[PDB]
Amino acid sequence: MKITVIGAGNVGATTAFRLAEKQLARELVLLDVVEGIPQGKALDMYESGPVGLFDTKVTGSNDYADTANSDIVIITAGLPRKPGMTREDLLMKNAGIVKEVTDNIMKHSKNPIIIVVSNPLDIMTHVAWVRSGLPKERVIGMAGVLDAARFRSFIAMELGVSMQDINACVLGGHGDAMVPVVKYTTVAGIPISDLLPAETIDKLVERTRNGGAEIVEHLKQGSAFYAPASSVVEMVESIVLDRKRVLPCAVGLEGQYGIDKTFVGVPVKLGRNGVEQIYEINLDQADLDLLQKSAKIVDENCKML
Amino acid sequence: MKITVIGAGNVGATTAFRLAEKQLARELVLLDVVEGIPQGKALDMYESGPVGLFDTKVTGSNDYADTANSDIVIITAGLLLMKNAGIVKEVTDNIMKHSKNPIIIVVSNPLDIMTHVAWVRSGLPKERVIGMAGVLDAARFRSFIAMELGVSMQDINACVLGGHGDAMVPVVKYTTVAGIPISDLLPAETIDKLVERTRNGGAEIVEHLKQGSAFYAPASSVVEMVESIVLDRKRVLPCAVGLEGQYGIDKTFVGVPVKLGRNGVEQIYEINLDQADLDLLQKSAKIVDENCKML
Amino acid sequence: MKITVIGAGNVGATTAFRLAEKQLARELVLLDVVEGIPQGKALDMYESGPVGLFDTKVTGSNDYADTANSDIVIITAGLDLLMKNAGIVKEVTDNIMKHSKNPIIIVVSNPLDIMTHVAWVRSGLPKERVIGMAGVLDAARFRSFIAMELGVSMQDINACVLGGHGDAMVPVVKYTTVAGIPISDLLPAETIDKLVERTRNGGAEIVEHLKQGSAFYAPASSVVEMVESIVLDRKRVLPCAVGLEGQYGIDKTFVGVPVKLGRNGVEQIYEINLDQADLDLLQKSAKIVDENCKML
Amino acid sequence: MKITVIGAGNVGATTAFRLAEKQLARELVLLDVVEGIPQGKALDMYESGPVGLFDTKVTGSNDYADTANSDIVIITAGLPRKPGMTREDLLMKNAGIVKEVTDNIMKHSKNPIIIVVSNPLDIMTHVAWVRSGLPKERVIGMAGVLDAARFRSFIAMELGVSMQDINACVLGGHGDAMVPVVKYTTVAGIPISDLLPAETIDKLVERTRNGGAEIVEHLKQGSAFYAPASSVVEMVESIVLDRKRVLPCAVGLEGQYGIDKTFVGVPVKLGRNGVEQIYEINLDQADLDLLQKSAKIVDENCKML
Ligand SMILES: NC(=O)c1ccc[n+]([C@@H]2O[C@H](COP(=O)([O-])OP(=O)(O)OC[C@H]3O[C@@H](n4cnc5c(N)ncnc54)[C@H](O)[C@@H]3O)[C@@H](O)[C@H]2O)c1
Ligand SMILES: NC(=O)c1ccc[n+]([C@@H]2O[C@H](COP(=O)([O-])OP(=O)(O)OC[C@H]3O[C@@H](n4cnc5c(N)ncnc54)[C@H](O)[C@@H]3O)[C@@H](O)[C@H]2O)c1
Ligand SMILES: NC(=O)c1ccc[n+]([C@@H]2O[C@H](COP(=O)([O-])OP(=O)(O)OC[C@H]3O[C@@H](n4cnc5c(N)ncnc54)[C@H](O)[C@@H]3O)[C@@H](O)[C@H]2O)c1
Ligand SMILES: NC(=O)c1ccc[n+]([C@@H]2O[C@H](COP(=O)([O-])OP(=O)(O)OC[C@H]3O[C@@H](n4cnc5c(N)ncnc54)[C@H](O)[C@@H]3O)[C@@H](O)[C@H]2O)c1
Repeated sequence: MKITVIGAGNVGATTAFRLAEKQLARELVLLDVVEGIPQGKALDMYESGPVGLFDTKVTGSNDYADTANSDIVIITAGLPRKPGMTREDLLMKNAGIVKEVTDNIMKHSKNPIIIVVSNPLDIMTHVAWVRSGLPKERVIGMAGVLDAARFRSFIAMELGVSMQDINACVLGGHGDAMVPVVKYTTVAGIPISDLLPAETIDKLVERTRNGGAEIVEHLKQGSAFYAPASSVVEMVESIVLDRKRVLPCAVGLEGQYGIDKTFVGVPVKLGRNGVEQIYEINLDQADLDLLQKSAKIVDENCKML
Repeated sequence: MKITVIGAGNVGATTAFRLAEKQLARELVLLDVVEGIPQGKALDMYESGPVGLFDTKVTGSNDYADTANSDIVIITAGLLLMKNAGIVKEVTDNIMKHSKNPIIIVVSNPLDIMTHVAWVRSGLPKERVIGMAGVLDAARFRSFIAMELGVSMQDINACVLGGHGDAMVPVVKYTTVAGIPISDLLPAETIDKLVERTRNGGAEIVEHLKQGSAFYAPASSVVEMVESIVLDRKRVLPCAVGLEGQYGIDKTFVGVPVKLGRNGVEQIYEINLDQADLDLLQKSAKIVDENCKML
Repeated sequence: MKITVIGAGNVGATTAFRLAEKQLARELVLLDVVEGIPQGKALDMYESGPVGLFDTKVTGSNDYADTANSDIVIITAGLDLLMKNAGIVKEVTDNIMKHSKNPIIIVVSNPLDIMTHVAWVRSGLPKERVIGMAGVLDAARFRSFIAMELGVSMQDINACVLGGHGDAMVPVVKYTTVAGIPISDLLPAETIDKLVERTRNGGAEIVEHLKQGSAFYAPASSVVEMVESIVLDRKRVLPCAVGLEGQYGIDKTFVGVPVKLGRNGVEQIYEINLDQADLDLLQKSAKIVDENCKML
Repeated sequence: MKITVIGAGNVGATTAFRLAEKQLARELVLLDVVEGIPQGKALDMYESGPVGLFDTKVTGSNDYADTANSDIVIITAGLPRKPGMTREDLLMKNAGIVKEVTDNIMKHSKNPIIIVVSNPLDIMTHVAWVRSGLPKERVIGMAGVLDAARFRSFIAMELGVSMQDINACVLGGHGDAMVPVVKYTTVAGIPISDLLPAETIDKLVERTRNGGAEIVEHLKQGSAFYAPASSVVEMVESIVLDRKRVLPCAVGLEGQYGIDKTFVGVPVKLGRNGVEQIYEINLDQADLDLLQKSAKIVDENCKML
């Protein structure tokens, strides 16, 4: 198992390190455009192996040749969104980044599984997909796991119960595009609406909606990376160990939810072959409406490309 | 078990995060002098819990009141001797105002010297104030040998005494692969380079990073020490501790093998060093000693 | 942290070994009434330490003095079945209390609900510190069968199971899900019924295969999950056997319900909204558990 | 990765369970001749996955068809030295068991790595090897790791130091055939001769020599299985994760230590290809003599087979 992580920033490096430690791959390549950084971090990670008890070969590079024949490729290239940036501005920029990166990895890696993390997630996962030339089942984006994670931690603070016993159902994208399904959000199998007032739930849902902005507001510069990295790894783990986890990821639909082709966040079974099954849950009218509406917006922006 | 990490920078946050998922403490508090950074990083970590499967209560803060009654305090605060000494001095006086008997692990460079500063400020028995350094050097020495011989790092033991760089004293006779001395597996010339690369290991990362320093190995090294103490494992690890004669060195803090348990330093090991290594070790001790004097 | 495991049999030893590796205690004492068995198994476990990378001090013994001041004590001692095991749990508990003043006691010995009650009254401890393992295991089985049916990770399946073992077991279907999705949404009524039934007879299914003895790997893992919540103060919400004081219309009786496990033991008892059939099933059982206890 | 464990007894089952939890294989098969036991134990293991957090498909069987195409096969079949068995008697019985099993697995698996645990180890590993018809590099036995593990635990009790910082060099076989190399037995790199008196060291070496008997002495019936299981898994892990661990194992030599084709316990580097390197350590005259001497014993026993 060989894994390549494109982008040696906060999210890419944190992800590479976690992957190295869990020994999910014998070879891990950390690539970036800037010379130095990937070489440095990768070496720093490897040098921790004596203590972490892992022999994962972690190397840094600036040459896509080193990524040759990767079984899985994680794209975290780009840059968050400096304060004051425009939606369309970031879209064009990152669309370029993701396209360049994707064309490059396909030049040295055929049939890999691509996991996209770059923002705007839904569109970028689409972009990566179209450039990859692979079946949609091999290109997936990380977003829902992270939103579900924040949602769960907030519910945990509210009730004082372990986060391991909380399920948060989150479909769609981020911000107004996020579609949290309170109906399938449980605590030990019990729906949260059975336990908490609608008013409290609304607050938890909104904090989840702007969860990233909350981190940003504290860090002053940059953005969240521990939860995002952990989330990326959970997906990578299901694929490497063929666990068949059911996680909300950005995948290309083909009819489900009255949506076609567009990349939308939905519960899917992840295995060694990528998206092995897409679940179409019984959303309420409003949620299903928001989901179709947001997917339509994505469809538009994808034409702008 | 309540652990407090001072300094929410690269090593401190990386450490707190590893600490959080290993569930070595029920309460973990990240403190920094800058507002927002610790609160933000701590939240990011906590939000990782649903996925990392841990419930550790990680909180960020700028108020030492939140560090009250800490069992272990890790000081990673710092930007050199003069500036970090003031920082370590300020941090130590603050933690002691809210924690009466913690075990303090210092990582702020210059290590041996800073460890000494924290020790004197804390007013604690030297068995409860140690510095991290040797574990990291040993880890680097180990990864290089692993690259050289193509074997698992888990089966390599690297003995490293002294401080960093020139003051570092790797003991070749006690450096092995599956119990076999390296001088039995490699040309004395290759052993010299591996040794030198270990001496300049920290600078090798810096050069690559261009900004800041290494933190993944340093963080992992710190946690191994924390774990031995928390789980009372009695690991034998080289750390910076106050000597009382061993190696012909007294008072000064120096990197030597020690048995780490729930009570901190429960034993200092004095290994038979040859003339060359003992000379170096002592030489460095006096250097560390002059600096502490001028402080 | 000092944990004592009573009964060095299949469940007790498997539990001790798991505990030793996870390093949830500095001291782990395996005690049995049979000479040599615990000493041997504990030594074998300790010798695994260089490989499992743990330094947990696991020791075997036939002397309760070695269990002194234990924070947590796990009772797996047991070989009519009601009377014999009741005698054993009685003897074990009284012995435990002569050397430990305030431990958290986790009972595993069958018949669970009842043995948990026995241990509780003999211990003289607050009921929040005496619990029995049962629901976690039934739920684990219920979850493993669903995974076989749907081909999904067991980590994303939540099975709600209240009550005791066998016909006393009350699996709540509406609170059993896959990624938050009710199984009734994913499986036919018939398939769900068979899975529920296989869960009811889960224990006998293993026994039938082993001829002698019963399951121990899932039972041990289940116990450890409970111990971990307490040791690490995780506040997990797990179905365990505990003494009720009105919840579900049941009083005094020990029965399996969801509880919040923390460093202080049972920190909260959850009373979920059961449908009429399940609520009556739960109450029926509890009354049976209550009769047996009265006769003891 | 598919792994088969022949024998559902204490060491076989304990090994299967550990393998399942570590997720070292997506498929684990437990086979035995007795109907029931393997099915029951295997089901019990799988039913713990919801709690152990693994999805390893663990199945029990009495049909070698199920072991089809196993990447690794672990032989733990047998039932050695009763309270008065003959070294000869045990040798013949287990020799037939190991061959019957090896022939069976080769009919359903063509290029699997075989790891033997059945006693007498060195001899049974030789048997399995000849039958398998595979290169000697893919047939190894477990013995040195266990003796080394015991040796370390004893040194730990003696000095009050973590077992993780103790290295124990043990070559050869068990009992009289065991060749502990005090010279390469360390604590944080320090030779134990630098730390303990020759008198204490000898006591430690002899306890290691009769370590299995000490367990038997307490259990009254059967024998050790936790340490043995853990040892087998450490080897399996190095192979699966291609860690390149250096562990004392029973492998077919080809010259080193002045020993030819016989299986002897020596430090070897284990990777995905099995025995990737045999280390010939600088033993002292006495130890070197014991090694060749015992090796001869083995040759004599294999001859009359
Ligand atoms: N999926 C989510 O919900 C989620 C969560 C967090 C962050 N993100 C997004 O992930 C990205 C990375 O976040 P970060 O915090 O790690 O950022 P960062 O700025 O720390 O790191 C990005 C890295 O990308 C590299 N890079 C830029 N252009 C490149 C190119 N053409 N090729 C190769 N490498 C290139 C940079 O040099 C940099 O090291 C951002 O776009 C951010 O908005 C998404
Ligand atoms: N012991 C070793 O072998 C070793 C290895 C690596 C780094 N280090 C040292 O550790 C320190 C931290 O390294 P880093 O990479 O994390 O640095 P960094 O620059 O990323 O972070 C340092 C953090 O300290 C904080 N800080 C400064 N003054 C403070 C004060 N008075 N109180 C509380 N917080 C304060 C900053 O605001 C910053 O967030 C440095 O001194 C470095 O040289 C030692
Ligand atoms: N709660 C559950 O869901 C669950 C699951 C599995 C097993 N169990 C029950 O747990 C018990 C143990 O199961 P097992 O498979 O380990 O059995 P086992 O027969 O393997 O072991 C029982 C051990 O108890 C010891 N013992 C007997 N009397 C004792 C006494 N007075 N004091 C101390 N030790 C004594 C024996 O000597 C023996 O080593 C049984 O009663 C069984 O039915 C309950
Ligand atoms: N390598 C070491 O240092 C070491 C350590 C411990 C045990 N061992 C050896 O490992 C073996 C197993 O130990 P155990 O404690 O698990 O014993 P055990 O008696 O509990 O189990 C042996 C299992 O082998 C099965 N079996 C017998 N003949 C078989 C055949 N032809 N095919 C398939 N299965 C068969 C039995 O039915 C039984 O379940 C013994 O030979 C023992 O001496 C070696």
